[PDB]
Amino acid sequence: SKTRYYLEQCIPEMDDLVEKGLFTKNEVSLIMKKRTDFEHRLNSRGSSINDYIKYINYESNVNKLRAKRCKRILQVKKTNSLSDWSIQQRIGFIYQRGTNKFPQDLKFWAMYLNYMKARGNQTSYKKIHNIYNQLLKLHPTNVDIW
Amino acid sequence: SSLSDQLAQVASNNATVALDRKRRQKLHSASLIYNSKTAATQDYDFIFENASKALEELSQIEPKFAIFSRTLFSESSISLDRNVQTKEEIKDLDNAINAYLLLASSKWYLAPTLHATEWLVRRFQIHVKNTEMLLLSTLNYYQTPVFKRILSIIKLPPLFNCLSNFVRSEKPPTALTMIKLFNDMDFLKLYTSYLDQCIKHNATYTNQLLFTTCCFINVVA
Amino acid sequence: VRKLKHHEQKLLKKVDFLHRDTQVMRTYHIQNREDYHKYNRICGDIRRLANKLSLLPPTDPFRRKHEQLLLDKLYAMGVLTTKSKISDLENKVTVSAICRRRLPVIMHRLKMAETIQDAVKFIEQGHVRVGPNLINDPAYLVTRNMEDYVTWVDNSKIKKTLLRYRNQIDDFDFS
Amino acid sequence: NKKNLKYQSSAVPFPFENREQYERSLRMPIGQEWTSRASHQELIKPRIMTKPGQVIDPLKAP
Amino acid sequence: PIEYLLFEEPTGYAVFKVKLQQDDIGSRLKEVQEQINDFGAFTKLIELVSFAPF
Amino acid sequence: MKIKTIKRSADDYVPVKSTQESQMPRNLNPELHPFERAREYTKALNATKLERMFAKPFVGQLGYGHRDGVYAIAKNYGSLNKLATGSADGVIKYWNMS
Amino acid sequence: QYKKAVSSAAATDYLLPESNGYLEPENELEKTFKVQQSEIKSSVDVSTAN
Amino acid sequence: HTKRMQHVFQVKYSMDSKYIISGSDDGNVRLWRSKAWERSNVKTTREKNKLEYDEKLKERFRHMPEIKRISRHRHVPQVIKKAQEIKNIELSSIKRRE
Amino acid sequence: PGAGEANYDALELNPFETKKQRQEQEVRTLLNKLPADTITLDPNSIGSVDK
Repeated sequence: SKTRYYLEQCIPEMDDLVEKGLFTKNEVSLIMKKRTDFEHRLNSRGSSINDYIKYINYESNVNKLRAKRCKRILQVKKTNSLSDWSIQQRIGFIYQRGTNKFPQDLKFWAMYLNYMKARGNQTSYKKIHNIYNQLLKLHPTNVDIW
Repeated sequence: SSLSDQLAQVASNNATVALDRKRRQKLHSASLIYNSKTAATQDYDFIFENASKALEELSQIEPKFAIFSRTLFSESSISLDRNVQTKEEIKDLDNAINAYLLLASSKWYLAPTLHATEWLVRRFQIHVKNTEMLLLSTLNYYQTPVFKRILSIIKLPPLFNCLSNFVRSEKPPTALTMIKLFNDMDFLKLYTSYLDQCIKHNATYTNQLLFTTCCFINVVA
Repeated sequence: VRKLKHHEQKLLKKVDFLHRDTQVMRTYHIQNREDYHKYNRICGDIRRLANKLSLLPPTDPFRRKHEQLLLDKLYAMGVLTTKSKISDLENKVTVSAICRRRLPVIMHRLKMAETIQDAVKFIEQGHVRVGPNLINDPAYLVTRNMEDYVTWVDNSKIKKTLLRYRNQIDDFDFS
Repeated sequence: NKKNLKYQSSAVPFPFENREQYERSLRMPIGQEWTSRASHQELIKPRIMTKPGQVIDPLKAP
Repeated sequence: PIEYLLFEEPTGYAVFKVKLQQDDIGSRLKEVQEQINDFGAFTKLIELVSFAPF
Repeated sequence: MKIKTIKRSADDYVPVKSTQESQMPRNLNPELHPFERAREYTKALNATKLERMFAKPFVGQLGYGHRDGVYAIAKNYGSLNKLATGSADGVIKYWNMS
Repeated sequence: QYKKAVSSAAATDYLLPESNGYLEPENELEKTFKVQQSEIKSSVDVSTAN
Repeated sequence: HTKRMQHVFQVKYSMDSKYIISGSDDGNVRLWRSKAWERSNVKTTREKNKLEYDEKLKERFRHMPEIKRISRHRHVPQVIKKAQEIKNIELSSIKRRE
Repeated sequence: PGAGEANYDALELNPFETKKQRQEQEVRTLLNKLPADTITLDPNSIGSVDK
């Protein structure tokens, strides 16, 4: 269903990643097994911020492994590919989904903000603005947030 | 040998394989601390974090459990599955779990041990794949809710039919019933082997030895 | 299959390859669906004989003799009680008439057993006899005269207890 | 092996111009079982689409 | 064209952003009234945006 | 002699939780999905049958009507509730169609 | 349009869930048809052996 | 068409394109659905996709004889049926004398 | 080692079927059963045109 939508949306960067010589077919397939597990856990009812957080953490570790893999296997700081921003785009997507589902969790909002600010080199001044607008609207009486 | 018997055999072999959702909710609902509902709803991550805390407390109590933290209590231990490993690795698992039960027979009055063993039940299905060792481990605590719950969730090997009549009741098993159990002659050989193992590993303690010797006395009586 | 919903009924109104038979099953307790179908086929056989003999020229000694033969034989079987009609033959020969001729029902109206199921249980346990010889299978249509000479087997607990209650037991006959 | 008329079509439906256009589109299937999800969507996306309760002004551009 | 709505509550004010518009002519119909009752469809028509507690 | 077989992880196919929604593997192998034309033809035919049994045009009328037959109608091109009708009686009404 | 469809099918192929199993020699002296069902059961997974 | 609607004198199609208003000289302003199916409720995405798939499939197979027979069978008042066959007769007559 | 096809397709055949999925799918196939006479030598002979 909607899980199928998310998985197929994930395919093309996987294609690029295997195409460039830095991930073997089997490794990528294992990556997708884990992806599908996470996707169903989020989509199915009863999910929780712990599920969103673990999904993020797994993807972040995949990103680190990909970076070190491209550093080692071909000694390039950054491949001019689709993947190199695709993983972080998906992390941003996860953060947005989690916050649209549980707008209560201050800890998750704050992880979102810390991530986006820390990666702030490529990010948007405007994007920090949007996150803060949405958060303030939801929790106006949190002087901590203000 | 009737086809019904042969299929009963194959069901025994495939006792622990969850071939569909209903059977999975059974095998996962069987648990030591939580009732059926919450047991069926919760997850390996939650169970495992509780296990990590509990076993850390137990290791603080005595340093032996660290090896189990290394080999049966890792995130890799969250990952692996009993069913998709080969026979050799199955035997390795069995040896490790038997050693852990031997250690843990000594602290069955600690909620830490209760939680850690709950992990072990829920992830490696000891309460089906190896119940003789578990029962032999906890037999001397026979007046305790922990043992009542083990009976409630266990499937009874043919030697323990007395406890079978006391499953799912409300009153604890009685000394007379335990004496019938020991009065069996095969069960005596079983328990002899268990004591031999305990001695060779130097893991014996008072309460256990008290219960053993009192049962032997009443057997001859 | 699933008590399928309204629209799919409308598309598939006839896809079920999965109740007078059951009504008689409950009212006079005949043994099986195949038994009921047997009785129906018997009735149909009689009907078609009526039709074809009627098609035969009514002014024929052969046809009229064979008609009287059939009707007499049916009367002797005791499915029907009259003799003077043929429209009787075309109408009132029913699975009901045959099943009330059935033995345990005969036991019940003649009052051997208080219920049809008790009657059938007694036939199984082997306590009844018709004339000389006893009967084990309930699906036993009893002829007129024979059903008049039904009773218990000798030296059975049932007759012993009946006579005991009457205080008319007589051990010379080893009743 | 004479083909069957009842399941034989009748005339090229509208959105096509030529019999061969028609045949090739029939070669390509729509259903969920034969295409990925994204392709299935964009194949079944209808030509004109409207938002539910809004008023549709006539277009104005120069 | 109903972009937002305001809803007062004993514990403060809420403001919702209307996402879709139920059709305006059909409003008296069994189908749209039922979707107001059901919760699944109301979420499709409305998402909360703000909430100021007293 | 390196060998392996199809091994399934029931953990992967049958979820540990009860609420978690089991996964549906899909394989778009054409020889795995056998009938395209006949299957899609019957889906389309069922679809038209359902159309015929769902066609219910009339949705309702506007109040008690006009006394003497309607001869002028004008929708409001701005809004969407509003039309204006007028009758040979001489009486014009402004309807809220919501 | 047809080409877009089949490219989509290939992407689904990257997304498949599993992998076929095989049997190969590694060598030239020994041949495949010389293996025995006992050997396979010993060398493979317990679920399959069951 | 209805037994209670007569001499349609005015028709207006609605600014959301969804409905039709018809003023008729029996004094009534009826209003109808533009496509006789499309209920006005909001539809879950799964259902919406299934419905669009329905429409695409039947546009594809529109001209197959079975589907055409079924989706063109619409019931019409006897006056219109008879008038239509008469009008066809007259056109054939004109055509062959020509 | 290599006899059966490792990865099946849930929409057609599930080795894992909860009872409700099985019965629902049974009604599904019952709706979409193909007509008996559609069986021909070339499963595409439905599409073409003649006048």
